[PDB]
Amino acid sequence: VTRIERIGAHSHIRGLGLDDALEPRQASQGMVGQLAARRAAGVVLEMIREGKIAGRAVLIAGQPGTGKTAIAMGMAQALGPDTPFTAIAGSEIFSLEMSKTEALTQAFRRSIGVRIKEETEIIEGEVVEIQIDRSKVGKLTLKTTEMETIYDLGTKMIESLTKDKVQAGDVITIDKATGKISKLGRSFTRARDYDAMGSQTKFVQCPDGELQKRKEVVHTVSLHEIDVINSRTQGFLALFSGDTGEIKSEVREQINAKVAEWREEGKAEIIPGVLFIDEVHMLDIESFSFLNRALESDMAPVLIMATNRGITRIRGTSYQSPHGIPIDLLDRLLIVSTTPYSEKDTKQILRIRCEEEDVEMSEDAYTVLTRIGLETSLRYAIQLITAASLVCRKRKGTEVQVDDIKRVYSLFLDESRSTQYMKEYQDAFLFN
Amino acid sequence: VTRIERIGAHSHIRGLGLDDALEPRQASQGMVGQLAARRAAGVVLEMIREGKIAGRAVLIAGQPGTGKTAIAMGMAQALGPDTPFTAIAGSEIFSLEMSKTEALTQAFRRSIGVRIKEETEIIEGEVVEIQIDRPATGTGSKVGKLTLKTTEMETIYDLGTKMIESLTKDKVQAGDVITIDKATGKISKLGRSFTRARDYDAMGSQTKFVQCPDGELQKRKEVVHTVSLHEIDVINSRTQGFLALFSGDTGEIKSEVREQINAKVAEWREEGKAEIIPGVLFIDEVHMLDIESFSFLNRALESDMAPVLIMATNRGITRIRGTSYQSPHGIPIDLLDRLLIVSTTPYSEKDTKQILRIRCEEEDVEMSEDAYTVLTRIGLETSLRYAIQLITAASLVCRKRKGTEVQVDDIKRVYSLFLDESRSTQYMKEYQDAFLFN
Amino acid sequence: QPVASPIGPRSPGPSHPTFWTYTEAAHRAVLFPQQRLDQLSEIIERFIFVMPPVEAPPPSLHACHPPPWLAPRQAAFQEQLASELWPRARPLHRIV
Amino acid sequence: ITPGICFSTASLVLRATDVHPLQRIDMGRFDLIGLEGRVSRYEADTFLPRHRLSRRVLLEVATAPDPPPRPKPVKM
Amino acid sequence: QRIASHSHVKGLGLDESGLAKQAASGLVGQENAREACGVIVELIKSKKMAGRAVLLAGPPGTGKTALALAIAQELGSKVPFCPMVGSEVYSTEIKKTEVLMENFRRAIGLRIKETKEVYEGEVTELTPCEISHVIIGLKTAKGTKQLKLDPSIFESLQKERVEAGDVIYIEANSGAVKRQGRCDTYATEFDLEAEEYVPLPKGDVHKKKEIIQDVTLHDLDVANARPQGGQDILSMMGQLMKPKKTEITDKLRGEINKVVNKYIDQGIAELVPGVLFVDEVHMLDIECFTYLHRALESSIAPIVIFASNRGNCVIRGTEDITSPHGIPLDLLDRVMIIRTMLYTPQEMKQIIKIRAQTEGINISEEALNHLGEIGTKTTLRYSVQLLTPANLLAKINGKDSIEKEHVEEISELFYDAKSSAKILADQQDKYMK
Amino acid sequence: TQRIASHSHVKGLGLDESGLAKQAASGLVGQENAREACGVIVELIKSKKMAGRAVLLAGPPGTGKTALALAIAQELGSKVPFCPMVGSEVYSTEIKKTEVLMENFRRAIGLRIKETKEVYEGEVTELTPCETENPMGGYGKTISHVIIGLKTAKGTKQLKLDPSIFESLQKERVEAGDVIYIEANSGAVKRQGRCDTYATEFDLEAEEYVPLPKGDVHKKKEIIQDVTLHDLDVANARPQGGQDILSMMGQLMKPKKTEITDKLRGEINKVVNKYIDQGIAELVPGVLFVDEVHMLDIECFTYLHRALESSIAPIVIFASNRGNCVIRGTEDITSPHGIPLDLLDRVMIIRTMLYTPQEMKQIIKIRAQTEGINISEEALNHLGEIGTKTTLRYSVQLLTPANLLAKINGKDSIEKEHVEEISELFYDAKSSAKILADQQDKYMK
Ligand SMILES: Nc1ncnc2c1ncn2[C@@H]1O[C@H](COP(=O)(O)OP(=O)(O)O)[C@@H](O)[C@H]1O
Ligand SMILES: Nc1ncnc2c1ncn2[C@@H]1O[C@H](COP(=O)(O)OP(=O)(O)O)[C@@H](O)[C@H]1O
Ligand SMILES: Nc1ncnc2c1ncn2[C@@H]1O[C@H](COP(=O)(O)OP(=O)(O)O)[C@@H](O)[C@H]1O
Ligand SMILES: Nc1ncnc2c1ncn2[C@@H]1O[C@H](COP(=O)(O)OP(=O)(O)O)[C@@H](O)[C@H]1O
Ligand SMILES: [Mg+2]
Ligand SMILES: [Mg+2]
Repeated sequence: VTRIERIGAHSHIRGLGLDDALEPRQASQGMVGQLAARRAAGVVLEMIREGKIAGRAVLIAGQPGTGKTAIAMGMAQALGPDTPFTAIAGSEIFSLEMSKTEALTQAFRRSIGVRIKEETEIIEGEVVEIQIDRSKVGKLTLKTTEMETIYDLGTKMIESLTKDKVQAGDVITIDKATGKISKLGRSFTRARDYDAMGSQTKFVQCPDGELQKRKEVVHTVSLHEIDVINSRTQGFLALFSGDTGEIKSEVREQINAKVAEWREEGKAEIIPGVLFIDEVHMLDIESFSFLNRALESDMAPVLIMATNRGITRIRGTSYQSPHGIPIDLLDRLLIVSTTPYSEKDTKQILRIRCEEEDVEMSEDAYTVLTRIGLETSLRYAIQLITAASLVCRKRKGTEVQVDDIKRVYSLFLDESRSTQYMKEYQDAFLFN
Repeated sequence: VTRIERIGAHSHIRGLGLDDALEPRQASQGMVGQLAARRAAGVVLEMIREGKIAGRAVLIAGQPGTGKTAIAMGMAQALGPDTPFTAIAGSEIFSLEMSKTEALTQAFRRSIGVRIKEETEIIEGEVVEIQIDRPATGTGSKVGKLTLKTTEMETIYDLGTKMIESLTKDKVQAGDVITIDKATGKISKLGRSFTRARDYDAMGSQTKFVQCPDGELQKRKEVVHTVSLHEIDVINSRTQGFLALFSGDTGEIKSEVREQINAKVAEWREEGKAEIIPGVLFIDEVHMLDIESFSFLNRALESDMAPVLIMATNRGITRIRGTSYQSPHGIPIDLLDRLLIVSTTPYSEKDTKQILRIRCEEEDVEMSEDAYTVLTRIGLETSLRYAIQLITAASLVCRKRKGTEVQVDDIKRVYSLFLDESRSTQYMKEYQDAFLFN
Repeated sequence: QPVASPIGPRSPGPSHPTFWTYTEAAHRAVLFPQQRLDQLSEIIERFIFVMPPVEAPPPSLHACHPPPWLAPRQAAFQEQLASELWPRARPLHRIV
Repeated sequence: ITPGICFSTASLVLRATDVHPLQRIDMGRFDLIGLEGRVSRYEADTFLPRHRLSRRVLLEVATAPDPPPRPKPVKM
Repeated sequence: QRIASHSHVKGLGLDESGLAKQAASGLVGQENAREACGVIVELIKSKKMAGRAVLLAGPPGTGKTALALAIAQELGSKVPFCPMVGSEVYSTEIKKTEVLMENFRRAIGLRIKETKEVYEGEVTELTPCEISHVIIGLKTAKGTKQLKLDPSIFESLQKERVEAGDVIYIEANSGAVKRQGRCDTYATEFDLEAEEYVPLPKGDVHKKKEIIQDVTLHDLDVANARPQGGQDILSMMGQLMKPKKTEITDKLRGEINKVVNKYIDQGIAELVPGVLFVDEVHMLDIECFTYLHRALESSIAPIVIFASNRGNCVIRGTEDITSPHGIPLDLLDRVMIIRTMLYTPQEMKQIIKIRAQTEGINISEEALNHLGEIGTKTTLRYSVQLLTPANLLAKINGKDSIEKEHVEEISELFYDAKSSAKILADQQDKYMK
Repeated sequence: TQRIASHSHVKGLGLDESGLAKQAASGLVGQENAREACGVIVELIKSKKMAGRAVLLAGPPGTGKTALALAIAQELGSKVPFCPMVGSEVYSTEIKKTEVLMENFRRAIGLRIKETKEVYEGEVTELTPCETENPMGGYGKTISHVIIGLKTAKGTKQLKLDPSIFESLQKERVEAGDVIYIEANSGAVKRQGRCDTYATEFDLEAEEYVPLPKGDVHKKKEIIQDVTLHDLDVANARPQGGQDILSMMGQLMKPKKTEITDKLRGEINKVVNKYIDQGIAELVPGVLFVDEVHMLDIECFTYLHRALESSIAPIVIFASNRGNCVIRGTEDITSPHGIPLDLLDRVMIIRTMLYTPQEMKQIIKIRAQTEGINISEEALNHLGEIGTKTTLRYSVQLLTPANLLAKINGKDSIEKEHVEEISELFYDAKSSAKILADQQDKYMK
């Protein structure tokens, strides 16, 4: 069937294709070439996995189409889902709700995972009888498939039971430490054959075993989530809406201290992760200035960045800098350069894309498509793969031939041909 | 112990230092030199104290470090806490919560104080015996009796239910010196004339006692309530306005509210209920205002509720913010016509030395005559503020070497350790490529 | 609930470390809105006078045959909100 | 004091957003934010996977006769 | 009373034929401008035309704002006069066009007859009647009456802590319950009760009073856009959660127009079209001017007076479009331009003398001539502002009148704009920027 | 704390007792003059008698400006407030820039409050009124004390209290066997539950049963609480804990920074002065560090003049690596550090110089020691040569990749080959710029 995840621009990438020595294979896990860049990415990935050093910045630089985002996706795939990997674009920090520095702080704190581990004693059973005398004192009877006992209730327990409208046949759990009651469901009897059911009622089997049980919950949350939870009374709602605003720095410091306390007590573990900012040249000079000192914290993840700009203008200034990034930030980061692909690498990438899309192409078609990709661009050839597959299927064919590739080359234009055709009719277009 | 207020830039300025004829002394109340500017400031201060002419504007213009802010602080210290003095910077009117005109209106209205004077009957005495009888169960009428004492009186009062409740809430006991306002029934405890019984436990360490009040029990005292026009505007804008007095968050106050308040305050002034205490608004670095703000200032000074406006700027012929127009002081010529300008001349050598001496006296720093000469030379060569900073720098260097008097060697040491703008710029030119953007 | 404040949370007793962390002096330097109202009672009585020139009830939506559930639902919502919030608005009585 | 504004509109306008239940799907199957503060990780992860009802158990309980009356407590 | 910059302006100083007297009502010159302003005043008093715009044009110090305030003084306090500065449209809450529209409606006033129903008396019985109504008994010096009131009034009475024996005031129109005090007859029962006593009302329990209310269209718009008359929980919620101004729709203004027309037809309302005054019109931008086109073309709009001292200046909001007064030529076609002229030295001396009399200052003839000469150079504004400092100097020296020496001393102490410009030019390297 | 950041090796300024700077101490190498000046500034901060004094750290990038500021913070200690801040942070979507600057100023001024909390703990064993043999008024019974017996783990004491506590005892529903605590400073009784010794395994109450208190019945301790003026300002501007409709609105509405008024700040100053005079509190003026001050605009710089001239302001440390740059918010106005000359007249400038190769080698060795990395002498010399070209930050950033590469190769130390391979894998700014210039056509923009 068709799931929500479909064939994208990087669906063929499963990893960085390295061995135990971080030496890149020529074609492994969906990556071709870029040997030096892939080895550097693997070294950075080992640095991420160790987690000892905080606030390390790497910039993946190269010409368009040279595999920078491909390498970032390979790093993300090779890194486990346990370790956070926040991938944002440079434009996403320009928010109408929070400042650029606040957006970058939230992105930084989203890249650090906190795995919690809480062990709690609970009472779990089916309610048999609730008797309350008059509401000062009462008794509650709970049962399992192997047990049954009666409990003496106080004022607050009676109030909590009456507030939740707990009655016979309800399967509930009670926390011993706090006394909070949550209703799991109700038992099914012959008399509960309802014709209409409420939106929250559900029938469950009576629990087995012992009435007293231990509940162990292990979950991974980020620092930003803990910040949002403690920002306001119902701050967990902002984790859905996103209406977080600018969280106070004092709250963040309190949470850092509390998280350190949890880490000392054994109730939490820190998993520093990666923040990938793609197309960083969209960041303004203020954002770069904030990044300069944000990386210097002890709770800063690894910042992987990617730009394809030459010596260009920094946004918000009139200055020219080698990547659009001020030279002060560039001294804080290691640069991984991606080289242009050769004919063999282009053909291998086309083969991987065809295998990913389940398209059969002849060798002459592969040669023609590689020539087109070298002449125009690799992404144009990748798109022509699917275009030619569709055209071949239209004529009831099974393998894409050179005629299909030529047909889709004539139907769909790259940038160069379109620009030439526009220059032919320049006066027709608007605002030249 | 150090209070929240410490030695600042203008901590030595206690006033303008003028005589009865508004003639500036050479060195008095911290001010040194600036004779013409201090005399002009004194005339403006007399105009403020008279409080008869609304919307007068004065511009203090001069080179950096010539004492514009010193003169403003001297005026503020000579005015006293009775007259409002709102000092703001030009940058503060640019706010995301309100318009620039609204911020200027609030600043203007923070500089005018409304005072209400009324006489109330007040009972002040030492509690001898208090008895309160209440029903054991159910709603009932509490009955009580209170005895109050002074040095010359003692009266037993029959208490009502609400006074009983007030005394119960305040937990008034025997020996407590309490104040009772007959109208509102408010009770304020101001001390204990003697200790509580020793046999009781969990009572804490007993504090010092308060002497019993003398004179008659029920006196007549004058109560003075003073608020500014801005406070009235804020508390009248909305129900939650009183919290906006502390949180800001006033938004933009409706013009209807301000017109109603102006009318009511005028009515009170005619009816003798309240007196208006006009003050001063001091906008430091007024050149940060844009053309729209200056245009608002032009007409906001034409109201009878406007205070005296004092501006300071060190700009020459400069572009007006928000425009491409060059104007004197960065201020439009239409506003410059509505104001008198007070120029501050640079300081001489002896004035610089006297300023350094006053600063050393304020900082409790002892310095030698040779050190004073060297520091005055450095201040003339570099700037007055640099020498002022070197004062305490050399004090710390001298204290480090277990000394008592700041010598020339300490001044040279701090001159080497800390650089001025000129030497820093020279060293930056020497390494111009190492610095990032030029 | 009071995260990063001079006011400490409601410690159960001296057995909790939070009992011996916060001071009453810090507590007395923070004023609740009720304390602010008690502090400005004389100011509220003497300086709160501005009345709107006009006063109107909110606009009402009328249809000949409305959905018979909209009005009772709005009435119940208003009743519950009033029963929960009107006692909390009593301190603001003099201002209104 | 002024009377309020009486804004009159067509009665059909107030039913514009209304959709009959037989014409709309249940959106509670995608309700994630409604579970917060009401549903726990225990219920979702540990309890329900073990104690979900089956059709066989439901049919057995429905077809079986009523359970015998609960015995009265005895001080023993 | 404090003396402001225009405190001497009491009128236009026109005769019965409309001609301008030389010196009258605190005005010395601008005879042509004063006659034009008199014609504008008659136009405003006619209450026939809508959206007629006038531009006062001239150099600074030529009394444009003085002429606007003189028009206000001629009209009277009954006719609305809304003074706004062009810089005030740049609000952070509502759009500039909304600010302009609101200021337009503020200029139109409405005198409406209203009847107030009052229940005033000492409470003798407060019996709830199960939502619980209240049955209340009120007594005055003339009689006693029992009333049945809504549960909201009972809640208000509870909030006021009204109990048997308290003197209360109830307004039936607004449902506003005020507890005034415990009756004076009970002031002898205790010695310290913490109560404020009030005498028994000497009229009837139920009174009806007819009063005249002065309101504007903007007030009605605000009352119907941010309602607070229901006294329900929703009104409090809306006030607390939404305290900012909103962009009132044209639909609400049409409804308010219908209501006011109905009131006028019923004979209980009178319309006063009024005046809007924009002082620094050049501070408006091209969007404001374009909106003002349509706003002035409206048949509801008031008479708007504009002022400007700009020459051929770039219109705000445009890149480099330059127009004669900072006002685009399209709006200048819709205005009547009143031109103000520079003052002769004789007129300057007359204005200085008037200002001296207004400020309660005695000035000698020699001092007056010297100050007029000072005003010939520099400006008239600068010369007028030296009166109070010179008076203070004379008072310090024991003189009850200003002599020439005091004026010279003050002019030596205080510089003008031209002198300060000269100082800045001579020392450009020492001042910042 | 366990993770190693960029300034993890800075433990203070390596200053002798006479103020002279040692060549290498406390993690700092070189910068002797700047370190001595920073020591003088530390003495200024500790003297606590100066307000609004500003210091500008000026020098090329990577010269220890932030390291020097953090060394100052280390010298002061955790008692002294230290509020770091970058210039970009003043641009907020909620409050104006001047408000952000003022809030950071108030964050730098700290207050230390010392109080004694005296309490009486115990399980109520006895609750006996002390009647009087002569009843006042003739009828009924009059009581002069209420004896409360409090039992703890290691003692039992009886307290003869005021009769008025009878109402508090009934309101709290205190009975025998309940654990309560009474505060001396207030005279109030609080029932912290019932003793756990009377609870059976069949009970279901959660917060009702509490353990019998350990220690003595009478517990008194000195509570030291550290607060800042900004804490009091924020707690008073948006108060939390009320039961009125305004507090409920505050809880409901999204929190938002507001422009705190001078009235509230003046009230806070008065309260702080009252506490200081009473002896409850001691003022702790700290430091506000504003890194990248050049990112402030002309409005912020102008406001800083009034901010620094105040008598309540802290000691502000600035830092800027810019040359003759254009001030932000102005059109073509150039100043020596990106800072207008008016603000430069109010600051003391500390100059940081470039590092010699020997100092760079020392810093690299220190960073390698901090990161737990063993580096050979030849590898260290090669990395120092790499640091002579490129920059110092580039060399110190090659240590962990080279260590990882050595560990993969199976070696416990970094050799020269590892550093060479890492240098081949990763490019510095200058090499990347050379590549970009050589291929400017193939890159974008
Ligand atoms: N080394 C590679 N191996 C496999 N696919 C690649 C490689 N490099 C690029 N691609 C593919 O080519 C396309 C463009 O590469 P991408 O990394 O997105 O360009 P850029 O580096 O400019 O972001 C993507 O579909 C990507 O999957
Ligand atoms: N005449 C003076 N008397 C006393 N102190 C002065 C005088 N002039 C300047 N100072 C002091 O020297 C410093 C610089 O003066 P200041 O008024 O700040 O200059 P500006 O005109 O730039 O405001 C301040 O600390 C100020 O108190
Ligand atoms: N004809 C006049 N007679 C008397 N006083 C005048 C006259 N014209 C102007 N003034 C006064 O001189 C000052 C400047 O006039 P103003 O109306 O402010 O000029 P502008 O046209 O710049 O607004 C004001 O105090 C005003 O009252
Ligand atoms: N003299 C020094 N001693 C020890 N470490 C230093 C020294 N100078 C710089 N560093 C370190 O080198 C790195 C460069 O940062 P830094 O010098 O603070 O840059 P900047 O001065 O531009 O803020 C930091 O890790 C810093 O701790
Ligand atoms: Mg990409
Ligand atoms: Mg100054």
